[PDB]
Amino acid sequence: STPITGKVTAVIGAIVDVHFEQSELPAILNALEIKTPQGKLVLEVAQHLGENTVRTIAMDGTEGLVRGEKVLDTGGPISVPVGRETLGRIINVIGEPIDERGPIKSKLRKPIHAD
Amino acid sequence: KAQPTEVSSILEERIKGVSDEANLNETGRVLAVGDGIARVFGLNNIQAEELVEFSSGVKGMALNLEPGQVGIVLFGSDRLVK
Amino acid sequence: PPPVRLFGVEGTYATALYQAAAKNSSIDAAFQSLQKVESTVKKNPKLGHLLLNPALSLKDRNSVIDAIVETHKNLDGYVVNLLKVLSENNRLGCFEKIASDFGVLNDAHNGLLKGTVTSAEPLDPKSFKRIEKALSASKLVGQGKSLKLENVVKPEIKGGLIVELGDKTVDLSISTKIQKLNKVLEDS
Repeated sequence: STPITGKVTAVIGAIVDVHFEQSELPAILNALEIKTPQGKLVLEVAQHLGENTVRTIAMDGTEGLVRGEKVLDTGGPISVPVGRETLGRIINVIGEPIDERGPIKSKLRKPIHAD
Repeated sequence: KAQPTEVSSILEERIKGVSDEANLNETGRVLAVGDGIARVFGLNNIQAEELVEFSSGVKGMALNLEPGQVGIVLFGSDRLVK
Repeated sequence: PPPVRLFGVEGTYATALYQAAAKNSSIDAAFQSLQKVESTVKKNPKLGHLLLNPALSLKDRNSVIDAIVETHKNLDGYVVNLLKVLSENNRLGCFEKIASDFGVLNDAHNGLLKGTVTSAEPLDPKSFKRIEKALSASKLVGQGKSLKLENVVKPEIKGGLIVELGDKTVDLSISTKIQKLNKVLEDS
């Protein structure tokens, strides 16, 4: 299975635009990752602006970004871990524990966009 | 004499998926979607306030007839739209 | 030193194409390439004009540019890159405009000061010819430059004639004079 990369074609404020390639467009509300030198950074597929160009919303500090960085698809939306393993722990928005108690192992990841 | 006809026979068959089953009488391509609205290229013989159906099966309706395109609002989530 | 301005909107492609081409002439050759490519757009009207749509692609637009250069030596010089940029810039639809406008700039370089002799009905050739030479030798044209001339039929006018060129015109027709005939009698 190939992963879908894209280029950071436009950074405006806290809103990032990605030029993808032909018929490689993720559907709306899909998580996208880009590996910063500081960590990883998350986008969410908000607008098909036409012509393989997608407007997305940032999820952390968006400074320092070069245009055209090779962003990476995740396929689906933001999925968080669930289960009783998650209890008593401090989780950020992207499903990562920030309690410094290591990761939360969990048999299920679930998306945050259900009916 | 022959190679312009060759270029024409290629070009009519180069976008044969886009040029045929087409001519936008009752067909259209999703030009750009955002916020539960698909701006759709095509759909020339469409009517005002007409129900439309996507290939994904979620239905919409057309409100803004325009020369360039058609604004269609959606009755479901726009996640099923590409 | 640019030519006669195309004034901003989308003639700027044609403007840059001229003034970057003309730095080394070849604008007759570039001009003939433009005539030939607008011809082969016109000679293949199904999806030559019907494929200047914006909803295609970047890749398929570039491949249509490849079909244009695939047709022998249709493109020549800057005009392919013009199209490379145009294809990428997806301003291909407003390509007809560019053509006609480059024609206007070119025949301005020749100096063909297109005119017009509006009427409500077409006229005999003797009138055409006498008028033709009149303006041609008139101070309007400084000579060294040509002078086309087109009679058109206008029902919205009641007859007579009006001469037009160089945003400079003379109306001695009927409709306007009736108007002036009604205005002067509209006083007490």
